[PDB]
Amino acid sequence: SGPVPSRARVYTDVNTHRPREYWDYESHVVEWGNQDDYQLVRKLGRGKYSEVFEAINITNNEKVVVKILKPVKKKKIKREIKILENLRGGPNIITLADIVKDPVSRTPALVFEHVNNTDFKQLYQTLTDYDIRFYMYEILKALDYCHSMGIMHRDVKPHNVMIDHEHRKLRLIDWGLAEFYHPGQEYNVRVASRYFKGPELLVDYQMYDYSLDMWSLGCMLASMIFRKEPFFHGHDNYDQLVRIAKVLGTEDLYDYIDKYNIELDPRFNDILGRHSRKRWERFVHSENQHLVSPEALDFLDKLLRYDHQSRLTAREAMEHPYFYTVVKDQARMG
Ligand SMILES: COc1cc(/C=N/n2c(SC)nnc2-c2ccccc2)c(Br)cc1O
Ligand code: NA
Repeated sequence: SGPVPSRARVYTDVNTHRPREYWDYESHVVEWGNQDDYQLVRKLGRGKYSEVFEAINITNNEKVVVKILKPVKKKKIKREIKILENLRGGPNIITLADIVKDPVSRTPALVFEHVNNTDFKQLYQTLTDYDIRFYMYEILKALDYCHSMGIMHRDVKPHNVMIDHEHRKLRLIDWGLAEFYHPGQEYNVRVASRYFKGPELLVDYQMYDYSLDMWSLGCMLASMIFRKEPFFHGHDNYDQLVRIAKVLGTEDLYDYIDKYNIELDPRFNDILGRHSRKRWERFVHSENQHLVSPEALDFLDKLLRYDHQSRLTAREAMEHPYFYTVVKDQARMG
């Protein structure tokens, strides 16, 4: 009475059909650049796994971003490097420019192209309906590409989407939680930011796939169009699913649990309670209505589904009428 298995609807066997060297990152041998090409300029941020700096390549005066890794097992480092190398050149995928050994920490430092990212407060006060559709389409191009390349991102969230708005430029960053998809594999559910975790994670269903990313993207869409970031604000992982259930309802949650024969802690049912499915229109107000259309709500509804198998793929999402004006704009002679 374990759960029912699951496999991706699309891109199921991408890695099955590639040479072992493509996905066997433990066998990757790093070739190191020269740290002395780069001078750190300003610390940007501190995380659990890395410290991030703006830097200059002193041989050409170009800005770059350096992520100095905290000490961790080679295998994790090799996984992120391999993924970044595999995906390099893909649409809106951050470009890994170099890999060096930091001369102070003696840990690897990943050197990326620089994105002049627009501060949050400004984007929040100025993004139009069209801007949201455009950037959503550009994220989807990155996700379709990485999924088609056999990789799940597993940390889609606003902080990992860099936007240089004056150049209409976006990059999906932080590939440190990314992993190769292999059908039938049980993955670690301790991925993604609390607020962007899919229901599969929250009920400990380990045989997930690319569709996790599409849940996370739907949480981003709702936060953007309804002007509430994060949209589903739980105080821990259990309460995260409660906050989802208060919107999607408990009927469809229990139908999902039943479909996959998922067992919940009796206390979990308790806090989940019983909730009607709410209309998306309930979240529309005078301060966000300019960003909301029936197309946006129809699209959001097809991303934010309990059942991972029933979510749109990235390519299906790109064909949604919500993006018709973006597709037109981009159909250019050049
Ligand atoms: C953490 O993984 C990554 C971070 C960044 C940059 N991050 N970042 C920037 S890029 C110009 N600007 N602010 C931050 C930032 C990072 C961590 C905490 C706070 C801010 C890049 Br290019 C690639 C990564 O794989
Ligand atoms: Na240096």
